[PDB]
Amino acid sequence: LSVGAAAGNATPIPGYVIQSSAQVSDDSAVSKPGFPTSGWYPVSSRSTVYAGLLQNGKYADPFYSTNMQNVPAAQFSVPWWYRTDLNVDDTSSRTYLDFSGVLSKADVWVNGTKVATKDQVNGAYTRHDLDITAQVHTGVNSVAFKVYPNDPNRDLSMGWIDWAQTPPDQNMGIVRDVLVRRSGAVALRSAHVIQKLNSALDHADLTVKADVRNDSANAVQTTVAGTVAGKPISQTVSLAAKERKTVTFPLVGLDRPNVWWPAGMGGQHRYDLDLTASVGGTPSDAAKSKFGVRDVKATLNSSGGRQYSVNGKPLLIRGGGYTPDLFLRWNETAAADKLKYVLNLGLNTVRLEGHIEPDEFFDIADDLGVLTMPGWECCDKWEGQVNGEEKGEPWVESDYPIAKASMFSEAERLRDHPSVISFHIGSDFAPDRRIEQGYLDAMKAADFLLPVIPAASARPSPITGASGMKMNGPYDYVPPVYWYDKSQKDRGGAWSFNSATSAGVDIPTMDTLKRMMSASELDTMWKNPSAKQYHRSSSDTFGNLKLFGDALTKRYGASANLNDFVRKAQLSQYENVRAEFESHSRNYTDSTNPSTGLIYWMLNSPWTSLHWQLFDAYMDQNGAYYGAKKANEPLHIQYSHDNRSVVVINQTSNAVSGLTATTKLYNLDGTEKYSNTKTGLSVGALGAKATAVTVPAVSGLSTTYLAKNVLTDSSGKEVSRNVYWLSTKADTLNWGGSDWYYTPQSAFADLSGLNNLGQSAVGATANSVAGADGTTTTTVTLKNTSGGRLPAFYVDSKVVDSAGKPVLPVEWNDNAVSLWPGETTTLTAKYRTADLKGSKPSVRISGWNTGTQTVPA
Ligand SMILES: N[C@@H]1[C@@H](O)[C@H](O[C@@H]2O[C@H](CO)[C@@H](O)[C@H](O)[C@H]2N)[C@@H](CO)O[C@H]1O
Repeated sequence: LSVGAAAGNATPIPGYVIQSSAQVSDDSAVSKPGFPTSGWYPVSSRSTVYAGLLQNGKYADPFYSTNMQNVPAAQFSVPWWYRTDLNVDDTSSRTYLDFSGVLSKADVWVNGTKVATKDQVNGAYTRHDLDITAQVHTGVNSVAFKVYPNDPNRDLSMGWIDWAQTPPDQNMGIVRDVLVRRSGAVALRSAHVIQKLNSALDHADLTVKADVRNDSANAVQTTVAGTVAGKPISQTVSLAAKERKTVTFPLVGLDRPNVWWPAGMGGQHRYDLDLTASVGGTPSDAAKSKFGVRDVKATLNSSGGRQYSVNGKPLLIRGGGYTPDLFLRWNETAAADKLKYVLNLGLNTVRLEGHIEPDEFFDIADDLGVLTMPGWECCDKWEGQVNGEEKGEPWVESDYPIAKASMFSEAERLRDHPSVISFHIGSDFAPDRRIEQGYLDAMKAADFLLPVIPAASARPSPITGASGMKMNGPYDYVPPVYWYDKSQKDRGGAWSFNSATSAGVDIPTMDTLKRMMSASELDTMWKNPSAKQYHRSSSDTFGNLKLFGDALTKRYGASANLNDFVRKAQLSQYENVRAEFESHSRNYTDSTNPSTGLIYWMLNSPWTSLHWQLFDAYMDQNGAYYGAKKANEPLHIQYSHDNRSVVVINQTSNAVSGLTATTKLYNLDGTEKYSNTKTGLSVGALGAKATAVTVPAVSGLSTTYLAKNVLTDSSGKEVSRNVYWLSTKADTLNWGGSDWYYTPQSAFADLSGLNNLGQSAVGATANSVAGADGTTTTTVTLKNTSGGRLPAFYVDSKVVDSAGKPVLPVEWNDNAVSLWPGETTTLTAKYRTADLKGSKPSVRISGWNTGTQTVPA
């Protein structure tokens, strides 16, 4: 690792060699050039200690079975050393280390000199700008961090609450870049752009602000100059030695701006800011950044619910809680792939309960137009001052400055990313008056002007007041019809802002299960859902799958084997997830106590998991994935579980007309028991609704029966198809036996008729085209080819290689389809050609009642 004396440079350290402090008797030696590093582990940038060890193949894959449990934890109760060499070609310019992402705290050493202590460098989110000119010399230099162990209850850091299992190193390390910075007498820092757009959206007057710091021994004059959005800006100011000033540039108008819009509402353009700070007529430093022209409000409506709007357009928030990799392994591509999945799912937002991702994540979200909901996390140090019996230690005087500094640093990162619609200063508990003032003050200081939400629960903060959100559960199984209830003010019904709720277990696809659990573990899974699974939660509330398994047995029938359990798990996850979203969609436009947002719990998992996920750790797509995708289609037909209303949802930003909504009922022997065609439907923009018909109570329906919704646009084209499997027996709730994380059932619906649905057939043809942009698009055509009256039900197509393994990540236009005899559908799958790994592409088609076939592609 080198540096160029050219003033402006901000090169990240590309790697380190790491080792336990157990191996080091003389702290000061580690940073002296030529210190012997034999037996040290080389790790890439942004590594936890444990991620660093795995990179070196020192332990088995923790995604598989109980591998993570065989890792001795004790070795991570002492500090570890992160160490690298640093070539300096010319110490003409000053040298800085600028960084964050240290868990939990660190000593910083340069060339035998301790330049900062763990007291000065403390907290994952705190930024640090260390002037190390005094210690740097020409040639080979050395920098070493003594990173201290991490405890999320004690440290203003990251913890994993109850999502998965505790990583053995408890995430200790450096999980962001350490930047080596070079500049002259004057350092440029904190350059940003306050932007205020008018309500006609055709003018913005922009305010550029940036700090300059004179780290030389004498007074200087410095000119700060460059462009913002195609406009010259320039300011000259004076500076004493060691002095820092905030330069505020004069206002700049931008007549007709390229407004930034969420996915599906317009472009995702960003403008540039580009400043050079100069001394004696020479660049001393320089900073390039981006920003979006976009307004965002989150106001409380008349029923007391939080309501987002972007560029004056109100939106129902539809998304899921986002989590990074359990050992915080970063990969830019993987981050874009995940955000791209949000758009495949048709969601508009992700929430980050702490674990706030590096800058690139937000760059991508900005470009994709995916909205982000960052904030602090519950259930550990962050709320330890205000959460009573909940895990997390009470604050001491020294916690407050770190807390505030953390807020300032994150606000400083987030402020100019248009995808950000708010920061959450609380999650389960809102902070007290002291801590909230610190948080609000840090925001003002950074010019963070985005909505501030006191909590994701219902608890209000002293100063910002009501949240307009709720966290009543559930997080484990409830019947689909639960989601439709507005009568229980203490429950997770579709009203207000559901900031974190799901129905628990989300069994991943077979291809995934086999990679994550041994045959014996999988055997136990279906036979005894009541037993602990290492790949659910470390929490006792969610250590097992009892609640899911009783429900799955009683509703769909007892399980014969693994395949039976799994295919039943997928229909239940498809059924539940769909209902959860479709209910919130419908109740959006309700006059009184409407639904304002829904954050599914969760969008993804930190590792290979059995719950709280839409996509799994390998990017694979199951029942719950398909269920949300269906529920969130842009032009969509649904059916209400509470009252049989056939509703139509238009998520797009244009009103739409000439819509025909064909709705049919069938028994399990294929006999049509009802039919409706509503023609000339007109549904307005951005999640407006129209009823097509309320299905009447029909007699002679089989115990288990189907519903077939079809929606076509005025040019023909089938735009939405939605198939329900229902029961003349109803799911009912024993509301009185409710606990915080679910509501128990008194009655169960009977969908076991599905066990006996007669065989059908499909009916498949596929071919592929590889683009010059290194993607492949595979086109499959499905047909119900049988001569009966039975549908080809829950047909699932997967791009696979010759090994029959799924090509991932992948994005379908539609999947898990149901076709009545003679009907046809054409599907599109897009994926990177390289993920095929030289193999020829194939498609694996599997139905509930059509068996499995794979056709070439
Ligand atoms: N200890 C619970 C707390 O976990 C819960 O809030 C959410 O719970 C999810 C499931 O436990 C969890 O994954 C998420 O991180 C939490 N924000 C609250 C409120 O429902 O109650 C506490 O008793």
